[PDB]
Formats: sequence, structure tokens, C-alpha cells
Amino acid sequence: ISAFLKNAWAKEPVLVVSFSVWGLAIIMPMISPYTKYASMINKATPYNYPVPVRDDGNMPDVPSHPQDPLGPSLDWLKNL
Amino acid sequence: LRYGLLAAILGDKTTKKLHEYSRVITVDGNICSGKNKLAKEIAQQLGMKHYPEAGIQYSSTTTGDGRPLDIEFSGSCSLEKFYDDPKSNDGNSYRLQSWLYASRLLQYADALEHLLSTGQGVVLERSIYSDFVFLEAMYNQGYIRKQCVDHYNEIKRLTLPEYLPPHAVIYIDVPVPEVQSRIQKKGDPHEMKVTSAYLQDIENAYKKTFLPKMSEMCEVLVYDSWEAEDPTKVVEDIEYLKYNKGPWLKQDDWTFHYLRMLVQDKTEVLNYTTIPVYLPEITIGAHQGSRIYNSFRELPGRKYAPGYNAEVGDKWIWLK
Amino acid sequence: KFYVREPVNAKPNWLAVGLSVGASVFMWIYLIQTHNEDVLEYKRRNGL
Amino acid sequence: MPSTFFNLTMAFSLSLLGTLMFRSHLMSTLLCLEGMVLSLFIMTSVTSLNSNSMSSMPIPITILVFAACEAAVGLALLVKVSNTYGTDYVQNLNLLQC
Amino acid sequence: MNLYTVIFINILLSLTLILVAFWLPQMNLYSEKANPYECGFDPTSSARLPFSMKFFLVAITFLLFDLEIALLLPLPWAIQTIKTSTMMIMAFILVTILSLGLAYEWTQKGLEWTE
Amino acid sequence: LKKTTGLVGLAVCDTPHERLTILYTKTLDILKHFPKHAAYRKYTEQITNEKLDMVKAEPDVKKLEALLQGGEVEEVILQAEKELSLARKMLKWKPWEPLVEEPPANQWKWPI
Amino acid sequence: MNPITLAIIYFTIFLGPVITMSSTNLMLMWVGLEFSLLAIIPMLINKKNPRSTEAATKYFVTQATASMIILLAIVLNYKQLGTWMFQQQTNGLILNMTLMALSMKLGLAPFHFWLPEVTQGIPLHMGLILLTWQKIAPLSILIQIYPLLNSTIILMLAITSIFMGAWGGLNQTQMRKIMAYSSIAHMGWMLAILPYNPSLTLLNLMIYIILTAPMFMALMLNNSMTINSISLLWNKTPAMLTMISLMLLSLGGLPPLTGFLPKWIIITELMKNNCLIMATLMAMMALLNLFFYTRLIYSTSLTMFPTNNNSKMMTHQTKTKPNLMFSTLAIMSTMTLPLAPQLI
Repeated sequence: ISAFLKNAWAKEPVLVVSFSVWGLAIIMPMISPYTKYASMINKATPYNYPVPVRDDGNMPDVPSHPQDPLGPSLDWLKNL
Repeated sequence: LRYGLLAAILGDKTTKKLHEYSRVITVDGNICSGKNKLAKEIAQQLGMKHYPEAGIQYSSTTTGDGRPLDIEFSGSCSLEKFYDDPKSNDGNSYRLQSWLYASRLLQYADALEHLLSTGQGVVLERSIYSDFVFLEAMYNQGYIRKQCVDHYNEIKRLTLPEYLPPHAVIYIDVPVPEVQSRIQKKGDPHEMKVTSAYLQDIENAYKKTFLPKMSEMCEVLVYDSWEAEDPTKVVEDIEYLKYNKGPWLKQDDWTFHYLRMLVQDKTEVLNYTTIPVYLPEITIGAHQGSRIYNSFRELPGRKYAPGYNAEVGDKWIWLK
Repeated sequence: KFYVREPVNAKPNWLAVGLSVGASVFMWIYLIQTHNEDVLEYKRRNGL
Repeated sequence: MPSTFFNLTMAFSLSLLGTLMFRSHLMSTLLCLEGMVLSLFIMTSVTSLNSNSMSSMPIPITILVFAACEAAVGLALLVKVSNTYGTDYVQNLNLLQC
Repeated sequence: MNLYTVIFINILLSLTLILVAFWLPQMNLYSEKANPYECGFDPTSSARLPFSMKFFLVAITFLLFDLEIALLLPLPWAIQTIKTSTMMIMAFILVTILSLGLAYEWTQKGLEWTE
Repeated sequence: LKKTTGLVGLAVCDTPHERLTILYTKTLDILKHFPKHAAYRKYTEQITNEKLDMVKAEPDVKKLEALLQGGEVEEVILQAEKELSLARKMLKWKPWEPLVEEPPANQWKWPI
Repeated sequence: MNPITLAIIYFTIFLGPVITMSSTNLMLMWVGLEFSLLAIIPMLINKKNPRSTEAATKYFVTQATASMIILLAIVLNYKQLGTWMFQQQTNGLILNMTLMALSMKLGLAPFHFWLPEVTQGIPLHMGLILLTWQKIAPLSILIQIYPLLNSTIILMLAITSIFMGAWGGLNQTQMRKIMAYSSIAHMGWMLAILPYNPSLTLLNLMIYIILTAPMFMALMLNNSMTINSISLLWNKTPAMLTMISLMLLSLGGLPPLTGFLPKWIIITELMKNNCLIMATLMAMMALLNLFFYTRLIYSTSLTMFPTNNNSKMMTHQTKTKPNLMFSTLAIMSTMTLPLAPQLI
């Protein structure tokens, strides 16, 4: 009903804008490709000490030093 | 699918049906004034439904076979007995008046249901709003007692405030001498006994309590007899009446829905006319009551529910 | 023909009648099947 | 902590007493109910802060939400009482004795 | 402490202004002067009589909306969560519920003042 | 159909000719109850007959208004209703009767 | 009410007790109680007359005060034990406060005065809701803490409720007030066995509901809100007299009818627990209820009071009100004693 939508735009633009922004707020998170990083950054932020684990030889993937190649990497955030 | 919240949700809205001539028009006047002819012509010309004045047999004619029933079933009252002995001792006067008010309330419920369901207006001769003139004339002439008047007022207070008033009221003013002359000309052996004081009391009530009150909320049209004749003029007045008054303006779909639900259950409509106020004029007594009730339930087409009487031709009972 | 206002229950609600009869038949069939299956399971569990 | 909680308990008890003993105004009783709510909210907040039970901090806010809803309903009833009688005196509200 | 000090200083400054205002000017008191004001004619009734409120419904709606603000205010900390999907769903649902309540009142004519 | 009358509070009628005929006929019918020599009866019958003949002759609303010389057709309808009500009031006032009472000797003498 | 409002208020009414019954957190149980309290008031004050407003205000003030006391108990328990649930180590005074506040919400004597008035002031269907559905949420909390309740407090409340209901019902010519006092008596019985066997409390609740709902439906059939009004049943709707008589006698507790089983089994369990004196007093004073039910039976079914002339117009009309539920519930409430072992 483009005629009705139009009359609404002419007489009551405020409500038309309100509903348009409502819809855009609902939609944009789904469409956007950056929505994945919103939670990844929050996970990356370290608010608590990373307690080390006791080595036992069955831990080939968890690094031993902060500057080791292994472990999670934040270069994706460094160049976002 | 009886009307209900489900039907209202799925459609069947009153405001949708209402049109220009979806009104309630009430014709009033003293005895023998032309109400019947005026109402019939107004209804025929405007397309509305005519409702002949509710009488002692309105309920019986509207329910069951449609035939009138014995007076023991239809109220144990008699207009002829009222006119012959107005100051009886069995309270025929007040019994008749209360029965007539109950019949008028039932007819008003029927009319409102018709209007709300179909949107077609209704033309009624007198109504529960103007019924009290006869009671006031009775009390003024001494035919009834203050207790009877109090009981009538209580039932009216319990029942009347629940329904919308008529859109338009049309009062045919004819003076008492002409009322008397018309009664004599008609020649009813019992009606002719009416005293002129009783008619004057009816006119006094109509002109003192009714018209000023109804002017507050409805559209009132007062005519003399020479204008009541030629009903086309009355219809021409109604056709240009502008309704900008009364409780009909503040109604909406979800007020018409509840009014319709009230008016659709005739049992609920008459619930309060039967309050247990033990007025001797109206109290029956267990023995006579049970006798009459059993005799009534033994009438054809009354033993069971309407769709379940094999004696009157009802069929498929075992699957209903 | 008799009632001025045609009775509200002039004819059977055929949908209601059919559904009620079908529901009763289904209830009985399911009940018998359940009883037979329960007896079989009970005997199998208890070794006849 | 202990003295504070004792004082809060006594304040709630005083508000409950003010609620139980009427004084011819419905608004004053509604205000006493609000005072009881306030005391309970302070008690819960103090307990959560003292325990460092951060996961129980939602509950104080829910208390306020529901107390506010109750207060709104009470004020609507006050509006109805004033419409019916002209004042909020509880003396009038006695039709149901019979 | 730095806050109690400044608040107390502001209170004391206001109180000193009040004290000067009341104990400096020359005062001449009589009933005609001290009587209430009303455009030069004596009031016909007390000001304590009931004063009808035509926006009572909007006031009791404002209470609920204020509690809605209470619920919405923790959002700055909420957005710092790893469950951003849940936080967004909850925020959107809450705001839409508030909008639906406002719209229902609007349509039913609750935002209109009583006459 | 006129979108508006120029006058606030006066709605536009969709049946001007029918309404005017109704009101003029009612005025004539009520005047039939006046005494024959009533000058009000005579003059009002003259005026109403002339206006009713104009309404009968003219179908177009604009030219009907031009003929009636009464502004808008809605104003003419209003004046017809006023005339009918005035006739009803006069039928009770009975002003055709002889002067109710003469003035004192010099009640209207000016300069005194 | 329009459909949106009806849906949104009935859902809240239904949700309150559901949230209370399903919640593990005392605060969410309190939230359910608040849901019920807030959602029911509009339906009480729906008709908008001075009596409706008075009943709504009384209900609101009483129930809000009770909810605040319950929340006090919850918060003190949280302070004591660092948990949102009553434990075996919860303080006796905290549990007593909770019991007293929930008994105030229910309407158990001496916290019973509000109940008959609020019942009188509201339409019949609202009274049905109030006396049936609204009792589930407060009772669920008690049934969750039945190992913690004080037998002395509960038995004092129970016997007081029995006595006050029995004596109140005697003096009433109003059917809604009689229903309220019947509610008080049956709630006294329900609470008497809570510390010992809450399964019997649930059984008594179920039988009470299955008896009360049909009684209110029968009352609504003709809006019989008085003994004189109900006496005209022999003329207005004769067919219901037998079922009304049987339902009233079952509420009273005559053996052959189902309403006996709650009292019988509760007396059995109380005696098993050695509660002879209280059981005897309760069973003895539960006969005033039979008396003021038999008075109703005399007025309605075993005699014929005077009728009105206008009731013939009533007789003329056709009626469609009694649901399929009335017959089911009435038969289940009267003729189910033979199946007693299944119920327990």
C-alpha cells in the first residue's frame, strides 16, 4: 500500500522514521559482516589473570611462553 | 456458532453494520392516539422493523409455537378485569402492570438484538422508558399501593439502566376529551369504563416526567393529532433529525459487543424482574406455582428444549 | 415448522457428531491395542 | 554490618506497623508500603555487597520493578476511591459489612 | 570527603544567604500585607481544596516507564559481554515491549488528558 | 455537491430542493390553521408560495440560490425552519387580536 | 474488556501461580505471587461500582502487606544462609513469619476477615477464580517447606479456621459469603495436615475445587446471590436441585459422598501422628457446616418457597448456560467415594 505508506510519510513522518529505524536496528546485525567480531573482541579483552596450567607432556598445543607461536592470536584484531 | 467473543473477533461488528436509519424510534401517546398506524407507516417508509406494542401475550407469541397461551401461563392478569374492577383485591392491577413491564423489557431486548445484529432500525410503540405512566396513574387513582410502586421502581432501577435509550421519541399529543371520544367510538365494552381522571393522570405523567427526561438524551418530536395523521410528515422530520446527543455517541464495537451479549440471553434480561420481594400482589405460592409449572411443561412443544420435542415434529433427536 | 424462532438445535452438528464418534472409536481401538501391548510386555519382562 | 542490618530490620518493622495501624488516609498506607519496600531493597543490596555475590544483584532491581507496579495499581485504586467518594478516607470503604 | 565538603559548603552558603535575607531588611508586619495573594481580591476558598489532575493516567504510566529506564540503564556494562546475541535479543525485546505498551495506551486514548 | 458553506457551524445539505419543499409545505399546512383574516397568515402564505414555486422551477442549486436571493441554500433552509417555528409560536400568541391596551396620554410625545 | 486486554490479563493470572509452582528461587515465587495480585485486581474492579472498588482496595491492601512480610522472610533467609531457599537451618522465626504471611494471603483465621467481604463484593465468576485458582500459589510454597513448618502454629491456625468458618457460615444469608466461609473451613482442614502429609493437603484442595467450581457455576446459572434467590430454583431450573443437594451434602462431608474422604483420611493421618484432641475438635466442629448446608437444602430442594408471577416469563424462555463441565465435575464430586484408594 504505497499510497498509505506515502500518506503516513506526509502527515506523520515521525512514526514512519521510528518504524524504519526499528526495522533497520533489527536487520543490520544479520546483514553486517562485522557482527562476528563484536563478541570476539569482548572475549579477547583480558580482565582476569590467565592462570597457567601444570605441564604434563600431554599439552602440545598450549604454549609455554607468552611469545611462543602457539596459542590464540590477536592479529585479526590488530588489522580489523 | 452463537455470538460471542470468538464471533466478535472473527467479525460480526455492530459499528460496521450501523447505517443512517439504524435507529430506535419510540412512538408514545395516551390511549387511542394513532400510535399503531403512525408506527406502521414510519417503519414501512424508513425500512425499519415494526414492533407492535408488547401485550400480555408477547412472550408466548415470541416463544414456542407462537400461539397465545392460557392466562394462567401468561401472567394471571386481565386488562378487562382491570377496567371492570380497577380496585380489585387480588392485585390484578399491579400484577398486570408488572407483567406488562416485563413483557416490554423482553420486547426491548428483542428490538435491540435485532438492531445490533442486522443494523436495521426498529419502530416501537411505547417502551420500558414510558411504561411508568400507567403505574403512576394507577397509584394516583388508588388502584395500587405505595409498596407496589416501590417494587416497580426497584425493578426498573435494576433493569432499565443496562440498555441504551431510543434514538428518537415521537409523542402524539391528544387531549383527554378526544381520547374519551375515540374510546367510545371504538366501542370496547371494557375499555369504555376508563375514567377521565385516569387518562388525565397518564397525560400528566407523559408531560411532566417522560418528555423532560427523554429530552435530555434522545431526540423528541411532539405532534398534535392533525400532524400525526399523514405520517409522511413525521417520516420527513425523522429523515432530517440530527442525533448529536445521548449515550449512543460514546459506544464502540467493544461496548456494543457486551450490550449484545446481555440482550442475547433473554434469561439474563429478565433475571431481575423475578427478585424475591414478597409482595402479595405478585407472590404465587408453592402449590399453585408447581401446578401451573407442571401444566405448562405438559404443553405441546414445551416438555423439552426447542430442538428436542418429537411430538411437534422434531427429528434426529438421538444425534443432537 | 412449529417454532416461530427456528430452534437453535434444528439439525445435528454433523461435524461434532462425526468427530465425537471418531474420537470414541479411536479411544477404544487405542485402549485395546495398549492393553494387548502392555500384557505382552509384562509377560516378556516376567518370563511368562 | 550487624548494627546496620538490625536498624534496617527495625525500620521495616516500623513501616509494617504504620501499614497495619491505619489513620484515615489510603495514601499514607500506600506510602508506608513504599517504605517497607525501600527498607527491604536496602537490606538486599547491603547483603549482596557484603557477600560479593554479584550474581544476586539482579534481585534488588526486580524488587523495585514489582514494587513500582504494585504502587501504580494502588494509585489507580486510589483514583477510583476518590471518584466514588470524594476523598481517600478508609471510613467510607465499609459497604461490604452486609 | 571532597564531596561532603563541597556539598556542605553549598548548603552553608545558601543558608547564610537565607539568614542575611531574613535578618538584614527592616520588616513591617501586618495582616493586610501577610494575607494570601489573588489579583487584589480576597481568596474565596482555601488553596488546600482538592485540585483535580487531568493526566493521572499518564503519571501512573510515567512510573512504569521510569522503571523501564531503570532496566535499560545497565546497558553500558551489558554490551561488554561475550553473549552479545543474547544481550541484543533481550534489549530489542525490552524496547519493543515498551513501544507496544506506549502504542496501546496511545490508541486506547490514555495519552489524552481527561476533561 | 458543495464542499462547504462559507459559515462556521452550518453543514452542507445534499437534498436542498427536497428539504425546502418539505419545510415550505409544512409552513403552508400550519398556516392553514390560522384565522382567515390574519395578516401574518396572508403574507406568510404569499412568501412561502413564491419561494416554493421558485424551488419547483429551478433544479440547479446555484441558480436556485440566485433566484431565492437568500445567500446559500443552507441559509434558506435555516430561514424556512425559523419561519415554521415562528408560525407555531404565532398560532398561540394570536397577535391579530385588537390592541391589548392603549398607552397613557403622552407616552410617546417627544420632545416632552 | 477488549480481546487484547482479556488475553493479556488472563495470561498473567494463569502465569503467576505457574511461575510460583515451577520456580526454584524464593524471589521468583514471590514474583509469581505479585503477578497474581496485580493481574486479578482489574477483574475484581471490572464492573466499577462502590462495592467493587471497596473489595478491590481491601484485597489489594491486605495482599500487598502479606507479600511484603513474605519478602521480609525471604530476604532475612538470604542474609542468614547466603541462599535463596529455606533450608533445614533456616531460623524458626523466619519460617513462622512466612507461614503467617502466607496464611494471611490464603485467608486462614484469624487473618480471614477480608475474605468474605471481598468475595461478597465481586461477581460470581471472579469469586470462583479467587477461591479456587488463587489458593494454589500460596499453598505450593508451604508444601515445599512442609518439613520446616511449626506444628503448633499450624494447628492453632487450622482449628481457629475451622471454628471461625463454622460459626460464620451460620449467620449468613448471602451465598457468596457462605462460599467464603466454606473456603475458610476447608482451608483450615487443608492446613491441618500440611506438616504431616502434604499429599492429603493436595487431595483436600482438589476435592474442594471440584466441589466449589460446580457450586459457583450453579449459582451463576441464575445469579442466585441469596438464599431467597436460590429458593426459586424449583421454578426457574428444577433439574439442578438434585445435584445442588448432593454437592452441598458432599461439601458438608456426609460419608457416602466424595467430600467425606478428605476429612476421613486427614483424621486417620492425624491420629496416626497422635493428634487425637485436635482431630476430634475439628471433626466435631465441622458439623455446623453440615447444619448451614442442610438449611440451604431445605430452602432449595426439600421445600418450595413462594415464587413470583414474572417467573412464568422466565419459564417461557430457552436457556443454554450450563456447560459440559458442570455435569462432569458434579458427578466426580459426589459419586467417587468407591474409588477412594486411587485418590490417595
